[PDB]
This record gives sequence, structure tokens and C-alpha cells, in this order.
Amino acid sequence: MDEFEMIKRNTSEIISEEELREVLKKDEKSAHIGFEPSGKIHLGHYLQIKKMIDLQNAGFDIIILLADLCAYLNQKGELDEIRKIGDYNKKVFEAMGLKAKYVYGSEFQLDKDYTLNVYRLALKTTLKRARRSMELIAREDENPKVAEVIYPIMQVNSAHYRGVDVAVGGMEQRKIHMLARELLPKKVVCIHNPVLTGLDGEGKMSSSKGNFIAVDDSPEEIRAKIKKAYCPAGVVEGNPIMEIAKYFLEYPLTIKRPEKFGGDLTVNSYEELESLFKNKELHPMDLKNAVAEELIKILEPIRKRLLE
Amino acid sequence: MDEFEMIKRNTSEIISEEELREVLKKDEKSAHIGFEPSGKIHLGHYLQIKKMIDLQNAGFDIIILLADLCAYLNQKGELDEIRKIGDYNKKVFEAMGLKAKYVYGSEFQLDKDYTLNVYRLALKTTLKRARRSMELIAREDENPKVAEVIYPIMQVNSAHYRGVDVAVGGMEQRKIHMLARELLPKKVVCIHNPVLTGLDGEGKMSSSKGNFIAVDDSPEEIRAKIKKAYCPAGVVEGNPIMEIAKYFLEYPLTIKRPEKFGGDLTVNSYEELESLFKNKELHPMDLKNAVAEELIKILEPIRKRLLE
Ligand SMILES: N[C@@H](Cc1ccc(O)c([N+](=O)[O-])c1)C(=O)O
Ligand SMILES: N[C@@H](Cc1ccc(O)c([N+](=O)[O-])c1)C(=O)O
Ligand code: NA
Ligand code: NA
Repeated sequence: MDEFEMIKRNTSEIISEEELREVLKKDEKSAHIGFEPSGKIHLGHYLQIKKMIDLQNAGFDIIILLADLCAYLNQKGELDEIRKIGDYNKKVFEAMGLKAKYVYGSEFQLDKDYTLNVYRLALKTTLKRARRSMELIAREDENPKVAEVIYPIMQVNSAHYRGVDVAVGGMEQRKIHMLARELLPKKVVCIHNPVLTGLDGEGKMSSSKGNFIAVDDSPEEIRAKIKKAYCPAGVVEGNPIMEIAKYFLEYPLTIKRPEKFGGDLTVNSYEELESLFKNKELHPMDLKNAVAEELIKILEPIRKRLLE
Repeated sequence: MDEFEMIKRNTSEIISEEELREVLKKDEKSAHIGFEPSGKIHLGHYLQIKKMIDLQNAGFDIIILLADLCAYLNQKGELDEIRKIGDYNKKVFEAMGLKAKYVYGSEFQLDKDYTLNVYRLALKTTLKRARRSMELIAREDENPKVAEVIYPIMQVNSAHYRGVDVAVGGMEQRKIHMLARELLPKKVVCIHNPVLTGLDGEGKMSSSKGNFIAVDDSPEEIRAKIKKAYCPAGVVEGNPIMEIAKYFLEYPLTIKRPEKFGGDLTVNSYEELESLFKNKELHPMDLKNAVAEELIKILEPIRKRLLE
């Protein structure tokens, strides 16, 4: 398994694989990811931090951008309050075991040279393109603000300005990233992680939608959220419990079941779990019990560091 | 005639008259106008500079904003080239007899505090409103850029930032000004000048449309432009020659005519010229001859200073 294959594991796409391979040869290489600060850090965040850890293990210097100014532009509140949530997020990311440097967008995004660049990019970016790039990111607003279209060019210049080789984000960032690869002289390698389904199955997981498991949820809370989650027998597509099994659990996985329902089941890969679930050899209740118990153990060290 | 009435003369609107009156009482008061730098300075510019002179005579400190960064956002070229045209414009404005201070937008519009203000305003300004405010200003573009909607909030913050009591501009600026009066804590008094008709009568006069008389046009050039201008008998509405008579000429005005066509005509006011023209007592050819000759004399001192 290449460093390349370790990095590629469980990503949705890498733009491009050829470019990443060229990057991997260098002694010194950096990757960054930006997050609008979030009151709760959930499995979606953890999925991406896990990927940053993969990159770190492959010798990348990791930068976490606490995106206070973008969050401000996306109507998340006042900068001072946003920064405080950013600081909390840093502590959570540290509790996850990430070795990284942290920067606040506003530390450099209001510099004269940065701003001049933003305006230069604004001349090359159509309103239609800017709005399209924000469809999965923009806060819902019946009267869309000028701030909405400044946000994507702020993010485009961010990669350029700080000289990152690799930008990581969820699939929802991909249009902004495509714009960056088009507009900037140096092409940034983009690694996109899948977007987790919300627990009720009705859309994507999000801090604003209350459809997530937070990394510091209590065990009792995790069990309840999983008990109630969308998880139709035989259905893997859009099944958040199966997603958790794929992205977070380790294998071989032992699934405990009463003897009357077939007894304990040892599963050597997610792929084999998927076949058992599609073939209805594994019931949603037994899948859920195992996912809840293993996820609790996975998250325990993080919750404990945050509780201590 | 009040200072108020001197200021009001030949304006399209003042927002608001009550506010201007409060302003007039102060010992210290300033007014500014901004211009995207223009390769040619035309009668539209001169009309507004004349109004700045009125304000100066009423005891206002005048600031001319050479709007290099707005011009950049509105696709007028590179900043360095734009600034050079700005410097030329300053020399023309000085040749007009204006006593003012001149500043380049970019001297202060890229400051961290300015930019933070721009982003705060971007949160309060809808895209729909920003685009509407730019309809008569925005460079024609089949694929409108993000830069187009940054421009109006740049101009909104300009008035606020430099603490002007009064902003002057053409009617085309009125939506941006309305936005400023809505968004800022201090209401700026806005004085709007009429927009001159193009020489061919087919739209408004503009540097980009080649339908103007420039202040340094040669006498021969002025005569030719006027000879060819739209000027229907009896029609005052949208008649650029009648506009020049109203906004630039002094009265009493003597109109020279051959005896066979009624002989020389002395006109004591624009209002009386308008009645004679509507009643068809004054032929377009005779009106044009007088307007051309008087406009040449009006502009001679400006052209001469620029030629020297
Ligand atoms: N768009 C990201 C945040 C972000 C990512 C990368 C960035 O470079 C920046 N930025 O420049 O402020 C911001 C999000 O949805 O959470
Ligand atoms: N909109 C003006 C230029 C302008 C006027 C006033 C201003 O404050 C600024 N500005 O802030 O750059 C720019 C024009 O059409 O020529
Ligand atoms: Na080496
Ligand atoms: Na006094």
C-alpha cells in the first residue's frame, strides 16, 4: 500500500492523482484544510481530520485554517465570537491526535496584498460561477448577500497565498476548488472527502441540521442517536450507519449477536460487511449495536481528553 | 439667492434639502465627488466640476476622488495605467479653476479597516440591490463579474470613511447613494447633477460612447460636433444643444442672425431661449451657431492652460 494509496483510501476524488504523485516526491510538502468554526465538532469533521492525519503520516506539514473571516462572510456571527469557537475547535482537533499548526483566516486575509488579490480574482470570476460554487456551503438566505460571492474568492486566494501543495475538503468544496485550479498560476492538488449522510437519512450531515453524532457525545447519547437512525435492511446507499462502519471502524470487526440470531459474527472487511448487509444476512439492529459500541470506543479517548 | 439656491441651481435633486441647510450652517464642511479616470474630460465632467466650484464658493472644502480602484473593479484596465489617467484628469480639473484636494481611492481603500468595513457592508447588501445600483455605471459585460457588486459597496464606504458631509455625482450614482444613506449611521447629503444627452441624441453622453464634446476640443472640432448634433426644431426634451445653452452659457445671451432671418436676438434667460425655441421663433441652425461660438469662448481658457 503506497503512501499514495493510504492517502487515497476513503476519499471521493483526488485532483489529480498525477499531481499528487509529483507532490509526494518532495521532502517538504504541506496540506491545509479550512473549517468555518462550528459549535459542535461531528463525525464529518473527524472524517477529514483523519485524512489530515494520513497526510501527516506521509510526511506533509499540516495547517488547519480556522476560517473566521469566511464564517463571518457566511453569516455565522461576529468575528470575536467566531474566533472563540475557532479556539474550541483547535482543542478538539488536538484531542483527536492531530499534529498541526493552526491559523485564523483573519490573521492574513485582510492584508493589503491579499485584498488586492481578491479584487483581481473578482474581475475573473463571474457572479454566476461564484454563486454556483456556493450552493452547498452558503447559509440559506432568501435575499442572497454580496458577502456570499466574496466568500469563494476569499477561499481561492487562501490556497495561493499560503503556498499549500494540497487542499483538503469535503465534496461540497469542489466547485470552489475547481475555480482555484482555473484562476491561479500554480495548480493546487485537491483531495475531496465524501459527505456523510444525516442520521435520519434525509440529507447530508451538518452542524446546522442537528443530524450528526458529535465526537464528544456521551455513550448514552451515541446509542440513542444510532438506535433512531435511518438504516433500512439490505440498503447501503445513503445509510448513515453503514457509512460509519466504512469510515470509522476497524477490521476485522466482531459483531455480537444472540445465538438465536446466528451468534457472533466476525467480519474481515467493510466490503464483506456490505455484502452481508445487502444479502440481509445481517439485521439493522445487530449492525447498529456493533456500530454504536465500536464508535463509542473510538471516540472515548477524544471525549476523555476534552472532559479532563 | 441663498447659498442654498446657488448650490441647488441646475441640479436634478438634493437629498435632502433640510439636511443640506443644516450642513450650510457649519464653519467647516466638506463635499467630495469621485470619478473613474477618463481619457477625455467632457462637458459632463465640467458640469459637475462647476457644481463643486459652487460648493467651494459656499465655503465647502472640496475633495476630488480619483477613483482608481473602482475603475479597476469596473474593468478600466491596470491600476498603474488608471492612475496615470487620474493624474491627467487632475490637471484638467485644475485648468478649470477648481481649488481642491485630490486623493486616489487606492491610497486608503485597501487599508485593513476599510476592507473589514467593505465586508461588513457586503453582509447587509443584497446581490439584487448591488446589481441594480450598478445598472447605469457597470461596464457592459455578458458575463457579469463579482467585481461589479464589490464596486458599489466600495463607494458606499468611501463617503463614510473620509467623513464627507456632502457627496456629489450624476443621477447615475443615485442608487449607490440611496444604499449609502440606508446602510451608514451618518446620512450623507447627496447632490445629483443631470445627465447630459449624447450629441446624436440617442442616449446619454459618455466617454465610452464617443458622443461628447471634450473640454480641450479644438474650436473647429466643437463647431463640427455641434453642426452634426441632434437638434430638432421646437424640441427641447433630449436636445443636447439646448442642454449646453442651459448648463454652460451665460445670459443675457446675444444670438447673431442675418437680418433676413430676423437679425440679432438678445435673450435674457435660458427660460426665454426655451420659449423662443419651442415657439419656433429660433431656428436650430442659429441656436447651434451661437452655442458653438459661446461654448468655444467658455472652454478657451481651459484648452489654453492645457496647451501651455
Ligand atoms: N469553505 C470552508 C472553509 C474554508 C476552507 C478553506 C479555506 O481556505 C477557507 N478560507 O480561505 O477562509 C475557508 C467550509 O465550508 O468550512
Ligand atoms: N462611481 C463613480 C466613481 C466614484 C464616485 C465616488 C466614490 O466614492 C468612488 N469610490 O469610492 O471609489 C468612486 C463614477 O461612476 O465615476
Ligand atoms: Na532529503
Ligand atoms: Na466661526
